[PDB]
Amino acid sequence: PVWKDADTTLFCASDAKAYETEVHNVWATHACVPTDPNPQEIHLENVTENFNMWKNNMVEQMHEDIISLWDQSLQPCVKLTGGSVIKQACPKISFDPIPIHYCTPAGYVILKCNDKNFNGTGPCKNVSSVQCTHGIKPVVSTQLLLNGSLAEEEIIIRSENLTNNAKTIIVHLNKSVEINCTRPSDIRKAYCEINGTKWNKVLKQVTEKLKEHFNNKTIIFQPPSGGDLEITMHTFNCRGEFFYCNTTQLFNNTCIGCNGTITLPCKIKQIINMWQGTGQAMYAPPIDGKINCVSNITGILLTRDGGANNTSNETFRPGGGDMRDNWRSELYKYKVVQIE
Ligand SMILES: CCOC(=O)N1CCC[C@H](C(=O)Nc2ccc(Cl)c(F)c2)C1
Ligand SMILES: *[C@@H]1O[C@H](CO)[C@@H](O)[C@H](O)[C@H]1NC(C)=O
Ligand SMILES: *[C@@H]1O[C@H](CO)[C@@H](O)[C@H](O)[C@H]1NC(C)=O
Ligand SMILES: *[C@@H]1O[C@H](CO)[C@@H](O)[C@H](O)[C@H]1NC(C)=O
Ligand SMILES: *[C@@H]1O[C@H](CO)[C@@H](O)[C@H](O)[C@H]1NC(C)=O
Ligand SMILES: *[C@@H]1O[C@H](CO)[C@@H](O)[C@H](O)[C@H]1NC(C)=O
Ligand SMILES: *[C@@H]1O[C@H](CO)[C@@H](O)[C@H](O)[C@H]1NC(C)=O
Ligand SMILES: *[C@@H]1O[C@H](CO)[C@@H](O)[C@H](O)[C@H]1NC(C)=O
Ligand SMILES: *[C@@H]1O[C@H](CO)[C@@H](O)[C@H](O)[C@H]1NC(C)=O
Ligand SMILES: *[C@@H]1O[C@H](CO)[C@@H](O)[C@H](O)[C@H]1NC(C)=O
Ligand SMILES: *[C@@H]1O[C@H](CO)[C@@H](O)[C@H](O)[C@H]1NC(C)=O
Repeated sequence: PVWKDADTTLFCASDAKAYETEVHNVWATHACVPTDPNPQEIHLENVTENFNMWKNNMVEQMHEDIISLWDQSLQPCVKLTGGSVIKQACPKISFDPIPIHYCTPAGYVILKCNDKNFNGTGPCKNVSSVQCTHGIKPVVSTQLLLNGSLAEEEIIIRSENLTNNAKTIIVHLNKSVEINCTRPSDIRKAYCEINGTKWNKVLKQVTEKLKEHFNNKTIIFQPPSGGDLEITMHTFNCRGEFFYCNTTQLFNNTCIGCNGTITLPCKIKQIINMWQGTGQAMYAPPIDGKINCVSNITGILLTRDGGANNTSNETFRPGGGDMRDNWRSELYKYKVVQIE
């Protein structure tokens, strides 16, 4: 084969069930085709191919899809956008993300980087071709990347430019850490439980990896410094409910009698600032009974403080808010090429 770099409109594929009322299933039933029943991955002999996860139009395309999914599926009692108000009915929905495959039309193919320690930019030596990506769950969150894929070998630091502190850092974990979030049967009070032993061990490895990238400086974690609640809290959607969880206990440099269960305090919020950047939305109060989601932490979103150039330290704070980084954390090993 012979190819050239190119962008083109993708289509999606999924295992969505036509009988489900769950909203990702409904969306994917009418906006995606069924998954490839016979996927074939073709290794490319003696092929080195350069990738750049930070300039990858697949990310913008998935982002457009997820905006469309949420716009079609979430039913606010009151939308507030641009100096407008839209009232409507806001019934409780069934919400649980399903994997979505992204696929090339005729004349194009997806190249896949299989170097286990590939950081997202530069040459890839073990390159395969695929017709569709693997199935990516479109999980919206801040601070912690949830229910994703794990790095196969070492923890990976991904950034467009580590030297530029305005550029988000994506940490790719090699070992998931469960986060178990419950609103038990104050109806908005909730909590998340994490195994502190595993978390602290993983976070210690993360600090050592950051030390490799920052000329051995001391790595310090601190809580976010201002912003909207969606960014200063780990925010995510559990069964249709918007959870906001305080992570100060996770970014604790002293534990880097503290090896039991970490319990993060959370609140379910009805009024949110939408990640589509469109303004505020109000939803109904939470459903009755026990509301529970067990998720895998598979990545971390970090921002490094500026102004530490002449100091002995680098300090990192949980970040997020641009969901493109969530999609990028999974699309990093893929790029579209035009077959020539
Ligand atoms: C570029 C930095 O971010 C922003 O400027 N934003 C504006 C205000 C907060 C927005 C947000 O993140 N909303 C959100 C909503 C629901 C869930 Cl479940 C969630 F995880 C995140 C993003
Ligand atoms: C290339 O990646 C494949 C995964 O597709 C894996 O078996 C191995 O790491 C590599 N194999 C070869 C022959 O390079
Ligand atoms: C990623 O790898 C390339 C070498 O291909 C290097 O130039 C770049 O600094 C690396 N970035 C990170 C964040 O490790
Ligand atoms: C959580 O991680 C394990 C591997 O660490 C994986 O087998 C399991 O399927 C993951 N769960 C989810 C919901 O992704
Ligand atoms: C995870 O990566 C670190 C290096 O960043 C390594 O020390 C550790 O052995 C890895 N763990 C697993 C389970 O691969
Ligand atoms: C990375 O960021 C630093 C500081 O913002 C800047 O001086 C440098 O030119 C950037 N490097 C690249 C390759 O963009
Ligand atoms: C999650 O936590 C709840 C209550 O904290 C508990 O009942 C449940 O067994 C936990 N599930 C897992 C998988 O740890
Ligand atoms: C907490 O993590 C430790 C260390 O990895 C592990 O032995 C144990 O399975 C976890 N705790 C429980 C109650 O499973
Ligand atoms: C960083 O510290 C490590 C500690 O193992 C050492 O091996 C290495 O020489 C140091 N590198 C720099 C650039 O300071
Ligand atoms: C998180 O909890 C700490 C105390 O545990 C508190 O000082 C901090 O203000 C909380 N974060 C936010 C965003 O309220
Ligand atoms: C992660 O996956 C599990 C298993 O499908 C699910 O129960 C959980 O709610 C998911 N978490 C989020 C935040 O979607």
